[PDB]
Amino acid sequence: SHYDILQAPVISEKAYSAMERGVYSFWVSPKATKTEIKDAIQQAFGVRVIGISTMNVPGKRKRVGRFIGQRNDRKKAIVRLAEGQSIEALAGQ
Amino acid sequence: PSAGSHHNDKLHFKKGDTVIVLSGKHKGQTGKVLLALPRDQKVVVEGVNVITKNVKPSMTNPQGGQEQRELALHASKVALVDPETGKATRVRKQIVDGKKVRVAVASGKT
Amino acid sequence: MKPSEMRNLQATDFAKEIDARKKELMELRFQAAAGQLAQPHRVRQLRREVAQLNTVKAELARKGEQ
Amino acid sequence: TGKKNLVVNSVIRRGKARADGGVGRKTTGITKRVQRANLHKKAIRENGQVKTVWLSANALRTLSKGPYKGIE
RNA sequence: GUAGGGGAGCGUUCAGUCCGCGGAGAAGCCAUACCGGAAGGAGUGGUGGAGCCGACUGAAGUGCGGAUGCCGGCAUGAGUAACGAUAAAAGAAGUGAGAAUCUUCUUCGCCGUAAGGACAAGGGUUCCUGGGGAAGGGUCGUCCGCCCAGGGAAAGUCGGGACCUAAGGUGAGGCCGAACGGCGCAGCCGAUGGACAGCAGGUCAAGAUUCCUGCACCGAUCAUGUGGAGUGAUGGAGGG
RNA sequence: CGAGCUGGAGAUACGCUUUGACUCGGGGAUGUCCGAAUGGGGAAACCCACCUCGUAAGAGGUAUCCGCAAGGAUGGGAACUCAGGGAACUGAAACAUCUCAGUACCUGAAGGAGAAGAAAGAGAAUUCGAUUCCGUUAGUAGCGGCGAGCGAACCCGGAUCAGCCCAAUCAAGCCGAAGUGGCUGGAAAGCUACACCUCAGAAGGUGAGAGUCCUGUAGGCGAACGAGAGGUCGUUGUUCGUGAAACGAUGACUGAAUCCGCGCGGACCACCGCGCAAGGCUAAAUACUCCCAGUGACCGAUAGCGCAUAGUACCGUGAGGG
Ligand SMILES: [Mg+2]
Ligand SMILES: [Mg+2]
Ligand SMILES: [Mg+2]
Repeated sequence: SHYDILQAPVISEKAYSAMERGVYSFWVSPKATKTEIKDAIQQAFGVRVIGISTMNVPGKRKRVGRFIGQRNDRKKAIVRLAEGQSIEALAGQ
Repeated sequence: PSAGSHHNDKLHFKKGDTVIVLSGKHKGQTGKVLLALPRDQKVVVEGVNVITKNVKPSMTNPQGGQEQRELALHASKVALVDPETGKATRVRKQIVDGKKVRVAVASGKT
Repeated sequence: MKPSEMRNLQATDFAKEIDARKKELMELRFQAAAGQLAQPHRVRQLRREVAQLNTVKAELARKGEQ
Repeated sequence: TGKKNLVVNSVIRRGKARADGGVGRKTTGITKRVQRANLHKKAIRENGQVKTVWLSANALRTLSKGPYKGIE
């Protein structure tokens, strides 16, 4: 479909202060070739994309417990729609 | 760590019945069941009480003192009673809800 | 949800009854991360539904052809 | 390996001394005892159609005469 | 009276049996001027907080100072030698429960084909921000490459892959082999080499030929026009 | 199955539960990527293709070997089974035979078991009559630098017991008897006084020691539907290490008969005697023990498995150790 794949929105501030310029970024799935993803998004928020950019990310933490940690691996993705700025409102957040 | 299995995660009663705390302190005291923890053999009956101090740190304006709460017990209370005294259970059957079975002692209710 | 009022529908509707939940299941999943997910259960439910929304559909795949 | 039956694989080799006396000398003093093996040969034959296969003498012999499932 | 032989016994666990004992208190621990020929036993008190003596018989992983014995704990050396390049440091001011040892300023001194800068490999988050203050840091630490949480990494053209081949690896069909297996043409894998489209700036706390800004280039697919005709291989040659 | 549930986690929030959750039984459906791994590549879990079905998303096929074809094979199994290959230390107070051994190890194949099996047998009675396993015979016969040392079989007892065929009840689960008072205590199931059950006084739990409080137990019930040929050379096996040494076996050369036929009965001959080889399949008693239950003059934390759980931390490039 479309609504699938995306995993969640990238909160952070840069992302947010990146939104004020119509650049929305969220966490897609690790395996999710730059195209599928380009697609999905379009059809979930109704809008095209002039540019895309994505890269993978590891995790490995803990607080304590001789249970070290373990990565958790994500894939932040950053898009850019056509001058027709904004997406829903889940932007002005 | 074994745990409440010696019996058989089977509470010889319901979390609503009334019961007499035979044995231990609060002997004969009675009250309505409230929590029936079968696995652990825990029973919360309005009977026994405690005054605990809530560890409420930065808990939005602490003011934590000492609550009055009920502290659970085991098979130290004999489920249900009708002769006003503890009582086993044995003579069942069914009701207009043959879709069920009752229980009873010398007498026959519950 | 599950009774003969689940299968009751069109195969396509099954999809509709699918591709629409996972559309909620997303906005939810977002909320969470954005903080405000006050329906923790909704998630699990909506999810559980999709399960059924297929198990059934799948039960057909053998009844009416063997 | 051969056509009809495997082959190769063999067994030890002894070498005595004091070898043979008055109807018997004193006896036979063995001085060896080790281990060996024996192989064979082959020439193109064929069944079903063309082939080549390894063919052991005793086979190329028996086959040169009455053929058995296989033809020289 | 040494090696050795013979005799009678003490004690430890487990087992069968007898008499029992115990939350007003078992075992174990601890103290003691009693008892027995010894091994050993008992009484009393203290501790302890649940199992336990005595007797007969049976079975034993049954008795210890030695083995440069084994595991563990703690001593001596002794507050001794050290604190890891002889490139120095000073003051002021600030923070703080506490600072020689943190931060700021101003000076000093050391490197400068480096003790500067950019990669590789290797390591992974060690990066940035805010907290922290056990342990690590040969000393302090309010600080850190340490602990906690959150953030950060953006490429049609840079490297690599969807291209190439070297050694070498593998290898249908082939040659060999007690087994496992050993070799092997084409083909394939295989860089460290070949081939190939971009530059100049800006700038998050933290990224940049990846994002933005300006202008550019490559391939691909379509449309339009021009054109007016061939297009030209897993093969040849040229070349690389 | 009937009040609870919301995994270990010990927490909060949200919630789910008689139009009976949960949990226990028993079948389905889903089951990304790697791994025999098998679309092709590959330094495991990644990277790249193609054909077909198609709304695109998405589906599926794309390995080699046997077979028309269904369909079978590749992999993995703690130990047990057979097979191919097969040590040395060590003994003999040295050592070459011989011993240690055909054990250890490697490899192949297989199953829950295997292997073996229906007689060209063993035996000396003109007996037994497939195979295998336990007892015994016997440490006898015998083998042996006749040294070290190795070591049968028949008979007899017992487990179990068949020969047939070719070619010319256990799991879920439900029901299930019989006590009170007083005393000691922080708490009684202990003491004490009366009482009860007993085809259920096995056991665990309950504020200390439990037939009668709980769970159970003896005993009863108990499901949709789920299980149960000769020879010669070289060698070798059996006690058989060359010896007078048979027979079995096979690499190499050879090469027969067939009833007034063939093999053997430990060189060899006659005589006497037992059996018919060169095709095959076969329960059962036998072995082991990853897994399960029960039990223990077994342990009870330097013991017991390495692990009261961890093959983890930690050490090693690695096998590996731990
Ligand atoms: Mg000592
Ligand atoms: Mg201890
Ligand atoms: Mg363990």
